[PDB]
Amino acid sequence: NISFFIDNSQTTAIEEIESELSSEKVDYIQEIGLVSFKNLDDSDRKFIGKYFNVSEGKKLPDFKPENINILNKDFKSFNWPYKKILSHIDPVKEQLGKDITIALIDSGIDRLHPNLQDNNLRLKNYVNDIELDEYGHGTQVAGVIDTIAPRVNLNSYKVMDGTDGNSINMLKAIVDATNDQVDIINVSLGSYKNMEIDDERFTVEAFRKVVNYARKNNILIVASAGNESRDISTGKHIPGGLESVITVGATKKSGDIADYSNYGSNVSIYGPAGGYGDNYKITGQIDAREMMMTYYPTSLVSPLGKAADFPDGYTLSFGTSLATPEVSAALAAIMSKNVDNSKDSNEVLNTLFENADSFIDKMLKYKEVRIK
Repeated sequence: NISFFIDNSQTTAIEEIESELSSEKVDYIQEIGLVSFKNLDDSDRKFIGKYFNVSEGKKLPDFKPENINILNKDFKSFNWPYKKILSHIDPVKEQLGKDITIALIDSGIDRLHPNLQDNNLRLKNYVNDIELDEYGHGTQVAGVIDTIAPRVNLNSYKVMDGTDGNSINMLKAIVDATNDQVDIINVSLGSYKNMEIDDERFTVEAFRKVVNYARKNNILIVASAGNESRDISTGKHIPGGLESVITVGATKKSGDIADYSNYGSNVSIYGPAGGYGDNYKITGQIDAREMMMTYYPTSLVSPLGKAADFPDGYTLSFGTSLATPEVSAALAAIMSKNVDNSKDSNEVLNTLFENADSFIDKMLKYKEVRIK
């Protein structure tokens, strides 16, 4: 792709280009003055070239993923992350998340999952006409949300088929979710690559603009810190780690930062999201008890879920992608309790941090999400 920022003085140029080129070659985001072109031929480049300098176009990066009651004691080996953050709260009794809408910008969601029939699911697909959650990631994220804040509404923004997506679709989905009036945007996806530095400056600015657009509309964005076991504050991971993003790392069952989790001063908060266990680095084996139970598409087979004797629709997983929705659900719980005593997003955000508990990693001090 080649991407440009378009000034308000140049909007007629984009109109003329959109009229000339096939719609599937042009993605224009009015709200942030961004256009991105793909699959161009020589004729298309020549036409664009009479308004912009094609050689100055920047490349936006690709990104990657980062009745049964999970809270039942049948799953005590695997539901430990939820018990840690909920303590004794019964999310169903408290109707947590009622009338709050979370955008899941992810791989889609299994609309047939038996536990996702009460979330007023709304689906949008940016990539194809396949209505499935093709590889299961968005459904895993939705399961974390639904376990903690079961009464939320879910808007799914499917921005990837398989495991590699184009960031233009993530940017579009953030703006579309804002325009859809969601309350919280969850992004359990990220890019972190030795980008060419000018492409990276461009991409960081594009994300600053979409994040600011959401925040100005009083919407909080929660994003994964990533799973590279890196300090993302030493120079960019995108969007987790950027200004104005609530960036979520993962802790493992011992309470320490998980072996894969990114960390650093631009990671806002952590949530328990499990992992393979301490013996994995030695034997290559996964300790299922160190993993986290969540949903999985009924259209797929989970090997660890089957080995744990789960019904279809459930898996054992890990990742900052699972800690992120714990925070989105925490925010939704704060918001659902403030219907008649309205708090704005700034105050909700500060409440999230006040409610978190501090921990020391095996040696800095960090915050871990708690539901109240």
